[PDB]
Amino acid sequence: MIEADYLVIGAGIAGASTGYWLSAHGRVVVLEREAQPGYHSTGRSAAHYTVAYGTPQVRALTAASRAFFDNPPAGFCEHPLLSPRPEMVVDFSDDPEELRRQYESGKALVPQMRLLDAEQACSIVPVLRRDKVFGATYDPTGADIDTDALHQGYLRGIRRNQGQVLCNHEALEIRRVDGAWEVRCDAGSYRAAVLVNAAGAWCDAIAGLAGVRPLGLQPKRRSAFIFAPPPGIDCHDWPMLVSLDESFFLKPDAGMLLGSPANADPVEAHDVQPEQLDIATGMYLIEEATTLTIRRPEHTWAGLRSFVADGDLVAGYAANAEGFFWVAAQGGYGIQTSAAMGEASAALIRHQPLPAHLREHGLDEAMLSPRRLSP
Ligand SMILES: Cc1cc2c(cc1C)N(C(=O)/C=C/CNC(=N)N)c1c([nH]c(=O)[nH]c1=O)N2C[C@H](O)[C@H](O)[C@H](O)COP(=O)(O)OP(=O)(O)OC[C@H]1O[C@@H](n2cnc3c(N)ncnc32)[C@H](O)[C@@H]1O
Repeated sequence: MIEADYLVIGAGIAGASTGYWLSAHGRVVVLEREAQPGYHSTGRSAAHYTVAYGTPQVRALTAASRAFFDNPPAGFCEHPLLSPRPEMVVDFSDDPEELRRQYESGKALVPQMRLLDAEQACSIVPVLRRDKVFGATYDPTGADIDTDALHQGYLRGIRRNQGQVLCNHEALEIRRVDGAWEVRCDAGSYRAAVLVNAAGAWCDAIAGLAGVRPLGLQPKRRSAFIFAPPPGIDCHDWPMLVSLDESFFLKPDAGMLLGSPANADPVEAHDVQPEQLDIATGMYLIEEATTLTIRRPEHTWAGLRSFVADGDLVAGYAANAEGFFWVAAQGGYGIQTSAAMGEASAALIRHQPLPAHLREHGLDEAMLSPRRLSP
């Protein structure tokens, strides 16, 4: 039996970021089912940072994370966590009212957002089919995230603060015993006053083991693939390209191109595989919008983006289940919100107010709380 101050289930970006901030204040033990910590959604993302994306709460958490990403503590990482990658959202269907709505809402949050005409969009990504382009928004502040450096920075930080990150430690039974949570794994048992449920698509499964009413979390499959660009064109500086209805996205990645149909097909929590239909649809949509020819993709995969009803993230104690803390519903935003989520969740776990720099971005405890959800 191992005793901790904070017992975290899940070592993805959610558990790693929360554990990182908690580890300055007490003993953190993170239990991870897989042999490695980033095998599920945290290892499967498009690795992009976009402020004007998601609900208002998501946008606030994303904006509030930028300070840490651009200036992490000494020793956190060897190289920058972000690299410049503007986002261009292109209207391919002739919907000027929607284009203007997105421009105005994005510009209110990102003053440098621009409205482009068709020629300006085609200048930036020359493979766009000019006949299909009706304008675009352009966000000069988008960035690519070095997700492995970020994730490993969080995990190493836990260990440097005398915490533990224990892989091959699936939580199998969870019980509140004598004022603390006790978790049984095949490889040992663990006890702590606080159980941090950071289990990704499995958060409601963890609540089920504990007898705690679940959130209603819905995992949703998104597939993606990498393909070769034509050898005679330099796409390495292209922005992240998205269609106005998020029917697809396309971004450069290590001399290749990363594409996706940006799907959200509801599925159960599992080790999700790409569906051939997902890949075919993404290929079709990119070829409809651009002059690219996509041969058989070099690599395809899928991951889970998990949401509650309102599309917002969840960080808070469960009502009437003392010490059970949700860090859940990261949706399509878990990487880009992770610094603010980790800092906010650690403060709330410790029953402290949210730090000033988070409240100034317009975050409060209530809009993170799970109590907002079910009747
Ligand atoms: C698939 C995917 C996902 C994303 C994306 C793409 C694709 C293709 N991107 C986008 O399309 C962006 C579109 C932009 N579009 C417009 N601009 N217009 C994206 C992104 N996000 C982000 O910011 N930027 C991105 O660019 N996403 C989302 C992030 O992928 C996601 O939100 C976080 O990764 C979630 O992280 P979590 O930490 O919640 O989840 P987890 O990594 O699965 O970890 C849980 C751990 O619990 C363990 N576990 C379970 N049960 C137990 C147990 N019993 N015992 C012990 N351990 C247990 C489990 O084994 C696992 O290890």
